[PDB]
This record gives sequence, structure tokens and C-alpha cells, in this order.
Amino acid sequence: TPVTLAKVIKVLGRTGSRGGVTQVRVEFLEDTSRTIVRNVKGPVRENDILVLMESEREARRLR
Amino acid sequence: IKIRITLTSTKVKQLENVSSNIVKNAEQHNLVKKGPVRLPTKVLKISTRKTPNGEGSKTWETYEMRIHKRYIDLEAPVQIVKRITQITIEPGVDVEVVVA
Amino acid sequence: GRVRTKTVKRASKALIERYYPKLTLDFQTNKRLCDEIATIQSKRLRNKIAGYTTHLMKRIQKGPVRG
Amino acid sequence: TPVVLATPIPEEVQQAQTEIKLFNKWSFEEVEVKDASLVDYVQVRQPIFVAHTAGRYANKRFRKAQCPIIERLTNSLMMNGRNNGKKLKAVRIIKHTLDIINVLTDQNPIQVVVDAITNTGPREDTTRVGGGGAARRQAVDVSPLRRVNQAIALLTIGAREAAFRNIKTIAETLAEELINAAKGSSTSYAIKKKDELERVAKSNR
Amino acid sequence: PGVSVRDVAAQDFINAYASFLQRQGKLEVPGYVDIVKTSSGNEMPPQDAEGWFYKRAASVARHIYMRKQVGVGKLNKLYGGAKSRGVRPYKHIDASGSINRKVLQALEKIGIVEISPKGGRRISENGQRDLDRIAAQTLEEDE
Amino acid sequence: GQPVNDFIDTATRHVLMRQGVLGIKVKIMRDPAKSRTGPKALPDAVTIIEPKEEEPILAPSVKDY
Amino acid sequence: RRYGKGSRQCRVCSSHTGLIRKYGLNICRQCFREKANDIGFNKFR
Amino acid sequence: AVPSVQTFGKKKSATAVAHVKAGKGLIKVNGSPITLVEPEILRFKVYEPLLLVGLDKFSNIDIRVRVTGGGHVSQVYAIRQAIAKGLVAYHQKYVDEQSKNELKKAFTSYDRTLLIADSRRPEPKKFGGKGARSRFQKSYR
RNA sequence: GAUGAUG
RNA sequence: UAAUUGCGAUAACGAACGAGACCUUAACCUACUAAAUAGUGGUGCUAGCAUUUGCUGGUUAUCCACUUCUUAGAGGGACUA
RNA sequence: GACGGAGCCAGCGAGUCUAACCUUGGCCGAGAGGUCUUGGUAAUCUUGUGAAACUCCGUCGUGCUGGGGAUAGAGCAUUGUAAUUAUUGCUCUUCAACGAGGAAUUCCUAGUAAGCGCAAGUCAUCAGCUUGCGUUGAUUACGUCCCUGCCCUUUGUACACACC
Repeated sequence: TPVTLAKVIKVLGRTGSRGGVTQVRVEFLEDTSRTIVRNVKGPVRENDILVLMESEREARRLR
Repeated sequence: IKIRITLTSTKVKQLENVSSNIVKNAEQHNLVKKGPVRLPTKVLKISTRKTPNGEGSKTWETYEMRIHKRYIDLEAPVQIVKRITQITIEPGVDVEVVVA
Repeated sequence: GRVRTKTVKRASKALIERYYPKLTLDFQTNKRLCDEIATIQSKRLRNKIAGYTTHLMKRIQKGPVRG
Repeated sequence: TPVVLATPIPEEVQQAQTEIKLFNKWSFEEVEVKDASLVDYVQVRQPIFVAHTAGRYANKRFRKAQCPIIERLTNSLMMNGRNNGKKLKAVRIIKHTLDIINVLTDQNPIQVVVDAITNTGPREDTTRVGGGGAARRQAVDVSPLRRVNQAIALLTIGAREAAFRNIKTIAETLAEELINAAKGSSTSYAIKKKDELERVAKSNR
Repeated sequence: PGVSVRDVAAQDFINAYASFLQRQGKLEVPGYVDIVKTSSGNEMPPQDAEGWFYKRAASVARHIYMRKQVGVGKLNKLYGGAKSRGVRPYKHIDASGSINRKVLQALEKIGIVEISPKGGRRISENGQRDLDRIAAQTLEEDE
Repeated sequence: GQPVNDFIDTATRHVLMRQGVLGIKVKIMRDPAKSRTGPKALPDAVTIIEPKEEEPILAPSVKDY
Repeated sequence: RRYGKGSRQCRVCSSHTGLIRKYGLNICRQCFREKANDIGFNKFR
Repeated sequence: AVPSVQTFGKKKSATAVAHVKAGKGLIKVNGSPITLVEPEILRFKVYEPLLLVGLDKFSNIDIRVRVTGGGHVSQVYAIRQAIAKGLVAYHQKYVDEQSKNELKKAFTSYDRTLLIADSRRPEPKKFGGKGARSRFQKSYR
């Protein structure tokens, strides 16, 4: 299957019961002007490029 | 006459008053000397448990006592050494003099 | 943290109300004035007191400060 | 012409006076890997000599990104306790392993390391989520820095387990682990584990 | 240019000199070399039962060169090792005095070392000539 | 802090009664302003010299000599 | 008597146990703490 | 008198006293050529100052170092720093400023330890454990 | 918005 | 904010202990005062190897000078400028 | 990785009055140790405490094996009036459990964890202990209130021995 790439444009604060996840807003490299909210497992900053296996999911949150 | 003037104490300020008094006293007489050679400080230690009975969390305490030895070499006649040994009595400082 | 205590905030406050003309916007000069103007018991405290005073002169430059 | 000095300095070392090569052999001027999501977290843009730097990279959050990836591979071999410390063995073991790689493949040995890493970082992982005690996994993404960190772990862990009670010396097991991983071959222990984690991550979406 | 012993690696020099003494055959071998072990810390005798003695003599000859004076004690320390002690942990254990003594006695007879004031042995004039001649030989064989 | 070893004197004594022993502990804090040797006040005290009143000039003047 | 635990005693309380002998003080550990200020052993670090 | 300069460098307990004077390119550590430094693997650390600038700069100078204290690794870091500092102190006194600045730029851009010592120092052990921050195992039953 | 008695 | 640390608000106003200050110890000073019971260099005597004025060494009863490395006394330095 | 030869580097400390202490050096012995001298009441001597891990070159070659040295026999020495229920040290022989460990559970955020040893306390003798010291030196957070607990406010209580 293919993969798609997006770029973090903001960090929206830690999530997870034990604090191990981070909430991020991404920006697709191609067909930009589409932005999704999803979760990350390790340390993450702005400008980092992520490899999303699938695109159309959006992440739950504690609030 | 050659002399060595070893000084010692457990409190520097007094040791400095007596030693500095020695160099000023000699320099007005324009004697020849080796300035005060300050030897390394030696620090004693006693580490012991705080508790006097052997119960409670294991906790240790450390103490210290310090020694500030100096020595000064002089070359002066006898008539002046006689009084050099008699000047500068200050509590807390021990002074010893070795001739030749 | 870099939060000063009241023994620093008040000491600097007393200096400005009595020595504004002589203070400047420079740490080093203010360091030497505090030796001629106030009796302080340590090098550490003296640096901190002067440092806040410099910070307050900068505030007064942009506009008056309450207190 | 090479400089002449009162104390002789061999000519082979004097050749490095115009460019820096790791262990005096392998070069840095052609190594780039296409995975665009990791160009900011694999340090192959500052050449070094001996893969022994003594850097202060633990004091701030992301400073470990600037450590050359060759030394961060070196650093992970000092494990399973008895070998904690003993960094010199690590500098020597990396030396043998690289020489082996260029024998077995005729490609730049550093390039093999960067390719193997970029093919091993798991893209999708999972976390435990629940309330009151009942626990179920959840699908999440994986950050750039962490793909490198976990990539090296799988590589040195796979090489080390192989070297145990096995005739092949440590330098080799890492050499064959690295060759396969960059080849994207299921025989590699690193790639096996990347697929297993991703498969579980997909079932729990 | 010239040459000094310090201009050649220790391993290269020690191997070259041990061969030389073995060949000339003018150094005394104490005879019980085939029985003893060089330090109590060890658990087996040296492997090279042929030329381990001429190897020890090669090291000690150089060691005097570098320093001013040495003794049986300095050499017990220098060649000491870590005892095992089985269940209990390790500890430094000094080497064998007899070997390190009879090497020092042997060296004087062949003329490489002489006693010196302050105690301990000392590199003699002759010893320097012996060790430096060979040094130039090792370097010349860099091919 | 250090001021304890500078400005405090203490003593602990035992007293014998028919009920049983009991202890008395006394602490005296000497005034630092009166100190003959050592610091003259606590580490955290700051005092400022009162400035002298100054009046401006009328017009610049020079004095000859 | 020429050696052993019983050859020695605290110079203050004649206790056989805990005696500290470094620097030839020969005082028991409980007694050292009380007398340290006067003996000259202060507590710094 | 012959032009000369003195410098030093440190890491942990290692200290290397480097003496420099105008000469013919001699470079020696502890009375042996630089080439014979040990442990072998870390030798290119000792070479590092010579390469990063160019062997040309060393042709007219003699450097003799003597190192004491520390261990087999910290010493090699003392040696390289004594060589780097010695060369820049020689250009400080006997050559123009523009050259001194450029030489410091080459070292700084590569590895700050060649000029400025490492600030790290060890921490004391505390009672109740085997080390600075480790503690003995605890038991409840 | 699993389970969690007792001295 | 590490802090009942401060900004402030305000039927409370002004104070006291605790924290901070403080003391010890570690990191810098080619700046001060010195120092064969610490070191470095020069010169005397001197071994070995080359030899053009070299490389490495020895000499505590041979001397002289000096203080980067070593000891301290007294200071400087960081205050987030 | 074990073993055998070479390479070869610390810092904190300690040391002789109602007296034998730290011990260089020469000689003897495989070792332990013995013996004649010597320096130190100490930045002077022991002490560059030539420590261990370490590096280099070789023997071994996945084999309970040259990993491990527990358990036993036999002799040789030191300290002490006196060691047998072996104080300890040396030498040869014996050469077991252990193939990475179930539920559980402990410590740790950098010269830190972890690896390696040295001085001191104890001492006539005996560290697998403790207090310090250095030497080699990573991986992983820069967060959270899920578990275990702490601090402040609000709220309910039939608790006051105070949620046991």
C-alpha cells in the first residue's frame, strides 16, 4: 500500500493516561491546505515530517 | 645564623597575624629570608553514625579539623634571634624553631 | 527559578527613591554604586540587588512604574 | 608535496590533509538516503575521524540528533551489563564491521548503515489506553526522532542475540544484520520486528 | 638523526631483543624455567616454555633504560596481576620475587646493568650501546 | 544557617529531683550590633546611607588661585 | 592484655564497644559527638 | 633568547604541559614521537590538531609535551588540547592577529574541546548507596 | 461510570 | 516560582520562625604575595646515538633566574548581564 | 570470552611513648614468607602508592568446554598464651549446582546508571561489610496523574481510639 506525508505545524498538548502521546496538527506536503489532527508516540516538534500509513482518520482526545 | 620558623594552628586568621608580624618585624631590620611558604592544608575526618543505639534509618555524619602549617627561613645574628623567639605569642598557634 | 525575594525587591526599591540621578542603565556601574551607597554582607547579594535596579531603570525609561 | 618534519609522519595519514574520512578510509561526500522524513535526524553532514567524541548530548531534549549516526550506533553496543562502558571495543567492533560490509557488497559501508536504519523505523505503533484497569491497545503514529532511536535498538539487539553461543564473532553478526536490513529482506531480525509491530498497529485502528 | 630506544614501539622492540638474546646464547637461564609460574595470581605456567625467559629479560632491560633506578619490589609491582579467588572478588597480588631477582642478577653478568647508589639497578654504559644498536636495526627493517 | 554558630550560645544541664531527673536547655541570641569580632549584623540586613540635600546652581562660576 | 578488645577502654566512660582510635583519640563514638565542638572537630559538609 | 611559549589542557585529572619554541617541526609526547602514542585506536585524536589546520603551520616549530595524571583515555584529550593551545599562544606572541583568529576558527568550528576544557566534574557519593545517585535495594518483608 | 469483604 | 517565591487583590494594619540569604566543597584567573618540603628553564660535570649549532638521558651539596603546570593567603568573577 | 606474555596510567588517605608503625634496597625460597640494612614523627620516606577494567600479540574453538570453582584429601607458612568446630595465606589433587531464571519486586535522568579496583573504620590475625576515592562511560524522558503517595481550596460525614 502507499504512504502519505504531512508536516507538523503545531503541538496541541500532551495526551494519554500516562502522558506518552502528543497531539499534533499536520499539513500535507502535496495537495496542501488539508490539515488533520492526530497523535504521535515520541518526541515531536514543529517542522517534523511524518509518514502516515492512512490519511482519513482523525484523533480522539481527552477534551 | 640560619633558622627555620615552622608555624601551625587550626584557625588561619590568627596564624596570619603572627606570621605577617614575623615578616614585617624582620624586614624593618632588613634581614634576608624566604617568604612564608604555605604548605597544603591537611584535613582530618571522623565519620560515625548519628544514632547512639542502633535503630532507625541508616544515617552518617562527617567531621573535620584543619591544619595550616607554614615555615619561614631567616639569616640573622644571635642577638636578634633571642627576641624573635620571644615575640608573637598568640593562643591557638604553635611555633617551633630549628637552628642550622 | 529566577524569582527574587523580598529582601532584594525592597533593597532595590529603596535605592531608586534615594539615588535615581546617580544610577545608570549599566550593571557594572550600578555594582560599584551599591558598594558606596549601601552596606551589604556578600558578593552574591550585592550582585542581585544591583541587577534588579538596572532592570527597574529600564522600566522607568519606558514609563513610570507603580510603587 | 607532503610536508617534511623532524619527526616522521607517514604519507598515508598526510593524505587526509585535504579531506576527512572516517577511520581514514570511508568518505562522507556521497551519503544521502531518500526518506525525506529523516534528513533532520541522521547526522552524516559532519565528518569525523575515530567515532569517539565524548560529546555532551544529554543536557537538552533534542541535542542527540546532532550526534553522528556512526557514534550513536557505536554507543548502543555497550550493553548487557558486563560490557557497560568499554567504549574502545565499540570503536574497534565498528571498524571491523564496516570493513566487512565493503568486502561483501562493494558499496560505501556508511551508506549501508543509513539505508538499513531508514528501512527499519516502524511508522505506526500503539499505546495502552483504558480506565479502571481494563486495557486495550490504540493506534498512534511515530515521530521522526523515535524511528531512529528504535531502529538502532533493533539492529544492535538482533546482532547481539546472534553473537551469543555462536561461532560467528560479534563484528560479523552485525555485518550480516546490516546487509540484510538495507536489502529489505525478511531474514533480517530488524525487518521482521518492524512488520510485526505495524501489523498489530493496523489491527487495532 | 640517530636513534634512541624511545623511538620504537615497545612491542616491536621487545620481540626483536628477545630473539637477539636467544640467538647469542650468552644469557643465563636459571633452569627451573620449565616449572614455575611468573606470578601467584596466575593459574597456569607461561605458554612459550622455550622463550618466555628471554622475553622477560628484554622488557626489564628497557624498563631500566626509561627510568633511573628500580628494584625487585618495583618489578613485583610492575608484573603483578589480578588474583581470581573464586567466589570472592579480585585483588592485586604481587609477582614472583625469585624470577625478577634472578633476571636482575643475570643481566649484570652479561654486562647490561650495574648496581647504583640509592639502591636498585641502573642502566650501564654498555647496556645503552647494546640497546641502541638493536634499535636502529628494528627501524631499518620497516620494509 | 551559619548565623546559628555566630550569634547563638546554648547549654544543656541535668537536674536531680525526687520524682526523677529533668533537663534545662537555654539559648541566648547575642545582639550582632554589639559584636566585638565577626559580622556586625545578620547576612540578610541591608541599610542605605541617607543622601545629603543639594541645591542647584544660579550661574556658572570659577574660583581663582 | 597485650592486645584485643579488652586491652582498651574509652577514656571517658570505660566502654569497650564503639571505641574510635583514629589519631589516637581513644574515645567512644557516643562520647565523640558530645565533645566534638570542644575537641575541635566541627561539622561543615 | 629563542622564541617560546607555554600552554596546557585538561580533562578529568589529566594535565599536559606543552612547551613550544621556534624550530624545525619536532613534535614529541613524553619523549617519544607523536606517532607512538597509545592506546592505538585513539591515535587520530592526537593527530587531529595537525590535520585540521595543515602540517605547513608546524614546520617551523618544536613542541614537547609531558602528561601526568588521569587515565589512558583522558590523557589523549589532554595532549590534543595542549597542542592546539600551544600553537595559538605562539601565534599570539610572535605572529599577527589575523592568523590567530583564523586558526581559532578552524578548531572551534570542529571540536570545542581542542581549546576550552570540559566543565564536567564528578559528584560525591552519598551515604545510603553505592554511588552518587544510586541507593541500596529496599525490602519490606 | 470492570472488580475492591474484613479487624 | 523549587518555595506562604513574588505580581497583585483586599476588614485588615504592621510583625516573628521556616524557605532564600548564610557556611563548606568543585569548576576559571599566563592578574597580586611567595615558595627546592613543588615544579620549569639556563649554565657547570656527564652517558648513549649522529655528527653542522641534533635527539634522549644522568648529576641533591654545584649554582643562577623564574612561577604556565603544583600548594596556599588575600581578591576578581555570574547578576540570568 | 577464558588463559599466557608484553603495553602501562589515578585520587581521597594513613604511618613509631609510656612505643614498636608505613616500609624502600640487597640477599634466600616456586609460593607464602625469612634475613641484614635503610628512609619517614612526614608537599622531604614508604608513594609516579607502575591499582583493576583496560589495550597489543598469541593458545582455545560452541563441546558443562581451557566458562564456574562449590564440596573434599594431602603438605608448607604467618598472627596469637592457645586456631581442633580447618582465623587467614601458599602448593598439588578432587572439579558438584549453574545452559540467562515463575508469579513478584528494587535503584537510577549525566561525568549520571553500570563496569573496575584503592585508602580509611573495624585489626595481632581474617572482607563477600560500611564511609570515601578515583578510572571507562551509554541507551531513554525533558512528560503525566493510570497505579503508589504528598501539598492547597471546595464539599459530605452517624468518624475523635479519628477508615486498621
